[PDB]
Amino acid sequence: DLVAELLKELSNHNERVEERKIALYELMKLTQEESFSVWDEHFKTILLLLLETLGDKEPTIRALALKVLREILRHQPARFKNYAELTVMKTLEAHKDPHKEVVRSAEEAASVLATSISPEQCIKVLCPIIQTADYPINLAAIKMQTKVIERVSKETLNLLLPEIMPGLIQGYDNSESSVRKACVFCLVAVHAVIGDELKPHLSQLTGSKMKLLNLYIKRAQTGSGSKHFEDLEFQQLEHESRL
Ligand SMILES: [Cl-]
Repeated sequence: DLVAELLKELSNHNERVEERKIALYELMKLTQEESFSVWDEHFKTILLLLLETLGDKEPTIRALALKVLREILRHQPARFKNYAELTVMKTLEAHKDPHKEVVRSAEEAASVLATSISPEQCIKVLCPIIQTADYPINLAAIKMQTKVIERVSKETLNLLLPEIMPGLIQGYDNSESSVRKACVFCLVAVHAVIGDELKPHLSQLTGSKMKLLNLYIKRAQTGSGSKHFEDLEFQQLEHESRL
């Protein structure tokens, strides 16, 4: 009874904004209660309605829907086995929102998604996204790829390199420093797994880009403020690498 009521309320279009936020928070509540029988009967219906709600014109509804999505990912990760590409694609797409709150909520959902999704399957969908998507969806995809690369074996990673590498080499040439930095950090993660077997894949990198990558590899080996500091430091170090 309750679930049908919540779904009907959330099916309302362009009206009843506060009542729909209550319905989303009731879904969040059921998720925090576990409500295992609700998911046994209604997982598909709830997930698909939630993903539609990502397209709502109200930013506070989009952000809240992403918070609910994150909770369902945390509590019911196994059921996403059959919705992997859909959930990755919708979550990445939300990163291009004009409203910072929606982007932040998409980032938080993406962080959780990266730890549950089958890693090889995730890497495979991210590769063409990284090569084709607009900024900052490409950025989000590279950051997700880094997290899933951290979850595969050397043997698996070596098999996936021919698909992974072109996007990282391309992204290292992007005009956005955030994308270049994300690519450097992804390459550091790849190197952490396969070591100097990365070498032949890097032949297209210029001297300055190799120097900068080497600097960050050495840092990883030797050891809000920290993040912002790191982002600016990357720009200064990159500047120095090109002189
Ligand atoms: Cl399950």
